[PDB]
Amino acid sequence: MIRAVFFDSPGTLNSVEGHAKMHLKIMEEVLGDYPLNPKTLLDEYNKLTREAFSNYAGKPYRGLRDILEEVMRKLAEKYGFKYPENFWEISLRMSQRYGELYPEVVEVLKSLKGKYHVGMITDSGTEQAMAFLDALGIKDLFDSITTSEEAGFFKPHPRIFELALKKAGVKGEEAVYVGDNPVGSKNLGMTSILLDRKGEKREFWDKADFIVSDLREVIKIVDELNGQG
Ligand SMILES: *CC(=O)c1ccccc1
Repeated sequence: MIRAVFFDSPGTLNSVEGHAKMHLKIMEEVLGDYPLNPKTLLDEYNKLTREAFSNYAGKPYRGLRDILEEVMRKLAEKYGFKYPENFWEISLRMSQRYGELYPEVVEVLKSLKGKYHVGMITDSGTEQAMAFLDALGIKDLFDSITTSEEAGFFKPHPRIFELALKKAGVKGEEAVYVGDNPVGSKNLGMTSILLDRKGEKREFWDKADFIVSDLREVIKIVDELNGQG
């Protein structure tokens, strides 16, 4: 039976509303008075980060800060502005100010806790993951927190899922994974629930076992899988 529910963090938990304008403001802070359109810088940054994230999926862990600093070094060299030595801190300030959970998250996590193992699985480094959970006040809502840094590899490499299952003491067939962007979990027998809040991730629909738009649907799926629907 299903004894554990794992959440893809931060994707299933943290709102992305307004993030494009937040990232535009980061680029404005990088540039200052430099005569480059911040939207042009943002678009080029997003191209390079897309490339990097595609490259690193399934590969050994590398720190995000190192990756993003490399991207910014390349862009500063390309466009002629001074490399922002504090780019990471500029970005972190933005994420601290505007981090915000989706409105149903806390009650869903509390509804599952104690009845099922409630786990978090993330590609974030461990320090970043813990700081995220603490900033949003939900660290104690998880029974396990499993990172790419601990496993050694980024999703969708199976090691991170194997480690999460071992921490919980459950088999894959006893677990659900709620995912935001599953390029993985099913290699280990886990049941996959894709969270698609806007009904826009059709490239992931067909491999998912279930698709939901709101995490309150997760409870109802787990109940059904356990014969209590
Ligand atoms: C990217 C960005 O500005 C952000 C990310 C997470 C939380 C808040 C803001």
